[PDB]
Amino acid sequence: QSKYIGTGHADTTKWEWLVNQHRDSYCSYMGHFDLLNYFAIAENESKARVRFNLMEKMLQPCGPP
Amino acid sequence: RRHMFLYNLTLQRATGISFAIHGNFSGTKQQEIVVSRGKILELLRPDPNTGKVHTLLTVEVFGVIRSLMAFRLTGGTKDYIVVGSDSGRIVILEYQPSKNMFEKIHQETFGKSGCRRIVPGQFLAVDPKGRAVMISAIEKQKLVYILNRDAAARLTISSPLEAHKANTLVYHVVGVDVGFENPMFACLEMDYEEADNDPTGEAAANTQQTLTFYELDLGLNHVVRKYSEPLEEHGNFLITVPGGSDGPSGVLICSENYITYKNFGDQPDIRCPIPRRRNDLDDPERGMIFVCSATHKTKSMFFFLAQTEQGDIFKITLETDEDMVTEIRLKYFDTVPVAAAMCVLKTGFLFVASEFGNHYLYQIAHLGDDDEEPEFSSAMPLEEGDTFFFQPRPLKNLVLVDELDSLSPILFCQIADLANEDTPQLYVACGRGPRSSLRVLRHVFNQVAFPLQYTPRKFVIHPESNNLIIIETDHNAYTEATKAQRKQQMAEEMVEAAGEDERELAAEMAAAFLNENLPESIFGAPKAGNGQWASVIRVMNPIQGNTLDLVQLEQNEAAFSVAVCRFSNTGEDWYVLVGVAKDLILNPRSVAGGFVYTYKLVNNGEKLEFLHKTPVEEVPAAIAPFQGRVLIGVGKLLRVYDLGKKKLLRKCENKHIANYISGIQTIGHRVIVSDVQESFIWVRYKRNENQLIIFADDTYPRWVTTASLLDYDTVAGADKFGNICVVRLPPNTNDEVDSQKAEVIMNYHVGETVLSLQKTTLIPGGSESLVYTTLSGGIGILVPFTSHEDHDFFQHVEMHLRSEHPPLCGRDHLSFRSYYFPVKNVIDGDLCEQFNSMEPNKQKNVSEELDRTPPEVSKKLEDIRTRYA
Amino acid sequence: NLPFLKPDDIQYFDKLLVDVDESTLSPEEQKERKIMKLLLKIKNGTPPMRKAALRQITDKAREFGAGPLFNQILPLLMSPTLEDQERHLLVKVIDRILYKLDDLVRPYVHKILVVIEPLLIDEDYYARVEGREIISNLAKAAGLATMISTMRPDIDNMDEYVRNTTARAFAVVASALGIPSLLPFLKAVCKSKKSWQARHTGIKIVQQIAILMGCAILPHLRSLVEIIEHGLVDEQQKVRTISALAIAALAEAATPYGIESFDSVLKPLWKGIRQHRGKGLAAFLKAIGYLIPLMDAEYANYYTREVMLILIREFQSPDEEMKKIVLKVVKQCCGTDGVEANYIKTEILPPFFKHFWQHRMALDRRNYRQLVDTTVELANKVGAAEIISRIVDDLKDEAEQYRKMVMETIEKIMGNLGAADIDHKLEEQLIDGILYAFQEQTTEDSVMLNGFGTVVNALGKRVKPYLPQICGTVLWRLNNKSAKVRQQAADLISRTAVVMKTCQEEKLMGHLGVVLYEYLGEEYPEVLGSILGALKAIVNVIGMHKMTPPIKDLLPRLTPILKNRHEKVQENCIDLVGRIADRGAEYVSAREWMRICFELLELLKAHKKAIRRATVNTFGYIAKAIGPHDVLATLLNNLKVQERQNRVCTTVAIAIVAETCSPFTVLPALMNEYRVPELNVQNGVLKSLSFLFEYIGEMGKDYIYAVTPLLEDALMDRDLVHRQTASAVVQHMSLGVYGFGCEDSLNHLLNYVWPNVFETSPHVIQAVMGALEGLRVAIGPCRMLQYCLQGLFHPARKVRDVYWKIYNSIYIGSQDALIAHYPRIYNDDKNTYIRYELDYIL
Amino acid sequence: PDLIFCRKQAGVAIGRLCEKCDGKCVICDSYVRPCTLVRICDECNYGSYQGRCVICGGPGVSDAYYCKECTIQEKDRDGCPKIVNLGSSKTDL
Ligand SMILES: *C[C@@]1(O)C[C@@H](/C=C/C(C)=C/C[C@H]2CC[C@@H](NC(=O)/C=C\[C@H](C)OC(=O)NC)CC2)OC(C)(C)C1
Ligand SMILES: [Zn+2]
Ligand SMILES: [Zn+2]
Ligand SMILES: [Zn+2]
Repeated sequence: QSKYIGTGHADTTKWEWLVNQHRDSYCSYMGHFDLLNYFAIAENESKARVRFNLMEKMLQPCGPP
Repeated sequence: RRHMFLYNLTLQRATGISFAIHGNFSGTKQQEIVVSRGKILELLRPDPNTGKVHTLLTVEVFGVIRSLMAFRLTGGTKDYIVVGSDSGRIVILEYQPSKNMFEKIHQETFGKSGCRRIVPGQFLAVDPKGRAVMISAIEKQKLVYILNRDAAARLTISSPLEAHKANTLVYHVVGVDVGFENPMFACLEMDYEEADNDPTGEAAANTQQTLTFYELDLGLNHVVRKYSEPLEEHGNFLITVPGGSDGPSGVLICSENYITYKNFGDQPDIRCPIPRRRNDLDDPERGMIFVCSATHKTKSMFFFLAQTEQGDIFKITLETDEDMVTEIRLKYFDTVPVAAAMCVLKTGFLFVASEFGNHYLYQIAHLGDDDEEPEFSSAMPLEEGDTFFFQPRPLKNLVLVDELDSLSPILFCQIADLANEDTPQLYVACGRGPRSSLRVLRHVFNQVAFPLQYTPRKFVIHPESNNLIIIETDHNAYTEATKAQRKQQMAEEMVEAAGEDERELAAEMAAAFLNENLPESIFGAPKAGNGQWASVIRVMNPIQGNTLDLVQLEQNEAAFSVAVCRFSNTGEDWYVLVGVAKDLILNPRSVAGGFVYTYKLVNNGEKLEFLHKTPVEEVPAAIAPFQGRVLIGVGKLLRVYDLGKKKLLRKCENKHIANYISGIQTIGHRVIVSDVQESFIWVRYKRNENQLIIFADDTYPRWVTTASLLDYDTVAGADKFGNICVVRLPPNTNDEVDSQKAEVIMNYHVGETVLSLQKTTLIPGGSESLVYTTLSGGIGILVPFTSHEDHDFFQHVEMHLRSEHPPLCGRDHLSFRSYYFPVKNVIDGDLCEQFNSMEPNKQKNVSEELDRTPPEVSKKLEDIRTRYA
Repeated sequence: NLPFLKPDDIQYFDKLLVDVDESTLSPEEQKERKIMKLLLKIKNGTPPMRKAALRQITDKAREFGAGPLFNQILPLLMSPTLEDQERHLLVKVIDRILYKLDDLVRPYVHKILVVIEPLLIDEDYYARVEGREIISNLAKAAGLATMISTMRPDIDNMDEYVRNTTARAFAVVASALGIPSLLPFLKAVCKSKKSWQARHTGIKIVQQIAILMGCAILPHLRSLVEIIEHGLVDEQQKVRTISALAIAALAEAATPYGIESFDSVLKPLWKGIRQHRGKGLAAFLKAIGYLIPLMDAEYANYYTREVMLILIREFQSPDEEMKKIVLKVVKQCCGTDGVEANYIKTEILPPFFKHFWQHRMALDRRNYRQLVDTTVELANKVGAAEIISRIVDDLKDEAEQYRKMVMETIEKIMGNLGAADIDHKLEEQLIDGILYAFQEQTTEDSVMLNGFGTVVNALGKRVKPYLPQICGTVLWRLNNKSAKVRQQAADLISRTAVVMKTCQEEKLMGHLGVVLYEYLGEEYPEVLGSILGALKAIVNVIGMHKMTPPIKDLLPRLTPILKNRHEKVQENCIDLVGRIADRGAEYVSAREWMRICFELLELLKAHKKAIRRATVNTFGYIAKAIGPHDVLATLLNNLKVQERQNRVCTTVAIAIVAETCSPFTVLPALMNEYRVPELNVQNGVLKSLSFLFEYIGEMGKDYIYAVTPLLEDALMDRDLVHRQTASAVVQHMSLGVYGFGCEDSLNHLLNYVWPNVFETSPHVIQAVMGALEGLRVAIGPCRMLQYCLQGLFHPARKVRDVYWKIYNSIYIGSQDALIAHYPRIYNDDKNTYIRYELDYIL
Repeated sequence: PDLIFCRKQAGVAIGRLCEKCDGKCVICDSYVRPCTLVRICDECNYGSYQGRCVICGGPGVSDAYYCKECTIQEKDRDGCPKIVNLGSSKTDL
């Protein structure tokens, strides 16, 4: 279970859990077409630009520890 | 009452496109196009004689298509279709023109289901000779299958080969035309291991994107990570350049403001800046990237078509000295709406699948070459600060031969009989930006389109005049006045700081610039700024396309709510309230305040007379009439307002709403508040004592989009994640007792995001139904069952088709409709009607198990559709 | 420590036995000792030892050098006592060290090859696979030029067999480095002016490249053909034969694409057909036979009409290999589009059936199979009757093998094409030949049985006039002394029952049934099973009312047969009892049914799966017949009194009763049995409930509320076995009612399952985790997340341990659905934690 | 004990089972509802182990199936289900 990214243990910090769920969310946005559509309609940007901004946010979606 | 058992049917299939590929799928010399509508795989055939697109096959795959590519074996005559899905499976399909179906040739399993982070499915890349395919996740895991044929010329797949690399994110993957060498796959990767272990944030900015090459050794049968070169600026996707005998192998990295060519070995990297638009009205700090690409190979030459954010399509050619490439050449081809995929067919036709709005098929008339238009190159010198420039112009190289109607994206819908016909009409506010539209749909459907100016958010109908009051709002956009002001300031800057004696030339050029108003419909709208907002209030006749009155708003005022109502203080004269946010930043969220415009609606439902403008703390997101007064949601506050001479006057408020009010609907003295995340909240208004007390909520979090009250205790709602729920209060719930929790009596995943639910009767003299609309352009209905016999029959039909006719892309149907919540009391009719698509033996067996005959089952399903209810 | 050493390992690892301080070691011998220890840990050792030793031998391979490693590896591989898996381990270590020593092995290439090449001709398929693997890795490391220089001398050696080994090695290196990497060398060697052995070996290389790489040579097919084409007109005869054979292998590999690549080969072959004789003619014909199915219809017609003269001439060839070649060539020609059926019927069929269909060909097994398959393929184009009528009269032959051959051919043809092409004369010929072939049998040919059944089932209702003549033979055969012959007749009845029923000859079938009834005492078990299957086939097509002997008489005779220990008898008897119980249950009293129950309950623990399958089905049938009450009560008593495996069978039988008769008939009595104070009775009830819900699945969507109080009590009964079994029950319930609206009752039971998550006993915590996962899939991951969040972060380290175990289970279960259920975590001073994108509102 | 699942990535090889374990599910040890066909990795079907029982490596007679419960919970999507004894060499037994 250690190999699957996102799993945790008793010493999992708040930051680790939340960056995990943020990257999960970004990948879920990339996967589900209508979620990305909603996002691109909200902030008036092309779908490719929204995907690029999400992939850019994958580095530190929450900030440094 | 009894639990409601529902039956789901799609009346209008989804019309948006996320992927499009072209090839010889029939095995003949004709070329077809396979498109992905989201949860639907479709096959289209453009007729080169009449220049019009026909649909040959449409299939519900009951999954999420995340990647789509076509390939062909060596010496083959027909192209296969590889589909990356939200199941842990890869599928390869062959189209059979005789049976008119997608035969599943191969289905191989590797991971778990869902749009997961480390499970392959998102990216698909095939070797140009068809010898292998690679399915990749966005993180870590990558898998390669080897494709071959056998004695009988049937496709064969191998076991997966592991190409994983921990802590590695993937931007894009594509195969490299290395001829018949060891197949190679190029990936745009980035390692975040350094950025996570540096609590100062330096490693974040220091980590850079890499171009990596994965080689598949066939003789050794394994994948190895050979070359990995860091890149200067971050690129969004890759293009395979033809290699082997007809072209030099390599890759084209598309980045922000640049396009680079790179190849392994002594090949020098050759970059070229992207030509910006001359007199670009956008923000100077805004970059420019490519949104999609296409490739067309001929025995003579080959070129690429790359479209920018502004919709400009450029033709790209590669000039090569022997083995190496000298320079990249780019010239302005044309301007079409922003597309998600482009296909350059043989026999001279281009197919443009727009990311939103209608789709287009053009005939290529002149490739170019015989043009005086400037061609740009990567060798032309240019200072570090400057770039190339070009001027947009009307279509020259393409001609519109067909236009395909697409309702995506639908942002609001009202089903009502505004015309004096008997059957109700569907009034759908959809489209995006300058390509938005209000469409009247009538009895699969017949559509009439009236163009709008910005993206519609919500519209209301005036009961007395039957006219429509629409609000259109878009982010980072300029208003009409601000657009004219920017044009004038640009023209003033143009004449000044120019050379004397040639300032005469600057003046005539700037006059021409001011005279030219380029159509935002085709050329896109000049949109810029982070917190800028363009909003417009419109009055429209539902019969004609005419606009009756129009109100532009401030450069930072964005409308989000609208309602028309009579007031008890002021007789029967109508009013129009419009909620507006000011200085709204989406990320991170920050708003200065909000306003509520009160208009009089003076003429016979034709003119808006500004009464006053009430300020308020946060954005007014919901406005609904309530017994001679209005209920307004501002932020997480729910207030009752009454009309005053100079303001809208607060009379009672509720503060304990969880997060933020996104919509409110009332029946009786009960108000149903939709929260952005914490689902529905039942609040009660006490006329005596004038207090708004929360008496019920829900036990699950729901990102509610829309809602519709079925009865006094029952509410139907929709998710951002494409779900529909029906939640009912306990029967003996007292509005006096606070701690009451609602029970969810229905759950169902549509697979597409719903933005309008309405309980109506589509055909007079029919039963009631729950009609939902789709952000991807679909229209569906949920029908209540009349008897338990029909319920058991259709439930057994669902079971037998789940077993004997599984979804096409490896998904499990019961798992799929249980995407976020397990299914509760819904039957999937879109699956049940696939009984007519099975083979004779399967149909006979299923009908015999149902103790019926196959025509009888088809008749029953068709009858449920004839009811439309 | 050191692994165990077999007798044979002593020779190779003796030095490891003596204990010597590794300070007083020569530098070379120091390395020899470590390589010995590493190889011994690899060859004999646990998978951890193997993995660690692989890492160590590959990481230090460059420091170790190639010489000593390959010296210790080759004798180990050449050991005659090497077991098959040890060879695979050695091949893997060879690959992983050859990847490291890229250029280091270039000196030793030759040596390695002379040890490895025999593996390429070993009889073991995996031995050849491993040899090819290591030669490929060698060629990848050593490089093209090193391998070419190493193997080039033996190309012209006089011994044909060393040339064959060299050509196979070259084909392997071609598959390892690619066809174009060796294309110039092959172009040079195929036209070598030095000797003819060099060009023969180059053409053999091309042939083996085809044989090895199959469809992968289609890209370079034109290149290979152009390099090899000149060999067809050479002065040497052996090189012409081998060039034709290589062309044949290339055509076999490129099927069905790439005819245009052989454009410069058609006329040389066409001329050589009329020129050459003997083995070279056979090679030319084989090449043409593998080349025709690649052509167009009209050109296939032309070329086949061109070659058919010599093809017909070579039918009467004395050479057996030539016969096999021309037979395969005929099969290939007549299986293509373009060769017309009337053309085959006119020109090919008379000589075919004159020279080929003789008793001699039936004696050789290879020719037997070849001719049978070829004639069936011919029938697939020229028509069934046009083939059958030419050999149907041979069914009355003195030689039994020839009758067997024609029977197999007719069987396969009529099974592929039916009997619509057969006229009355051929029908009577078929019947009169088949009856004589069946009556005249020395052994018990299964081919005769299969053919009889196939012909009868293909004729269908057309066999009515012959049915008395057939049943007379079947009756006379059931009296025959040979038991295998009796079971053959019984299996014929079993296969022909349906057609007999369609023929409206129900009195003949009644006579057959009443004749089989007296044979139910057959001591030989296989014959008993066959006659039971025959009785079942007769029952299943004729009514239960007109069945003779009547069912009331038949079933009690079946009752004691269930005690037989033969699995064929058990299966057929249980299946016949089930056919009786499904529809004929009214003719049998409930007491006999209870005795059948008692015998079936014992058979629920048979080792063969089919017996348990049949026992479950027929017990369900007899449970619908009997009614729930009596069998239910006696099963509950058996549950109390019995334990171990025989209790599990009563649990299965209770679940069967619950599935057949609604669980409302069984659940009250079981839950009442829970009321007894004794703990063992309670454990039995809990096991019954677990298997009952696991068995009935969706049927339990209405009985969760009913069993909820008992589960409430059992989940707090202190006895860990109770809570373990109750958690299993909740698990099976959740998995069974998934998606049927049982969220209320299951959510309620979750609150009683939850407190038991803090338990150290391994089995019961395993059961509780399984129940929690089932509840996750039935309720939804959102509720499980709601229950996990309160303790995901907690001062107690053990509470965190347990709750994170649960959360990992949930997260692995449904990572994508959780995106909608994570709580709002507000931004703090240093980091941005709120998912702003989801807060957008349109 | 010392027995663990292979858990490597499964390939095109179909899992196989001997007579004594004909209808059992490799994971949960249940006979109720065979659902999806078992797939083993490419190493566990090599050489002498081809077509061998997943639990014992003995001669197999029937295809191995995951049950319906395991399919619902996607336990068929985990690694190769062949059993390996970490305390036995390849030559032993
Ligand atoms: C791999 C294995 O676990 C196999 C076992 C053998 C177990 C046997 C022979 C058990 C008998 C036992 C099985 C369960 C019960 N009977 C039962 O469930 C019968 C039928 C069911 C409903 O249907 C099927 O079985 N369908 C296929 C009671 C009797 O041996 C070991 C060594 C433990 C290894
Ligand atoms: Zn299982
Ligand atoms: Zn394995
Ligand atoms: Zn076994």
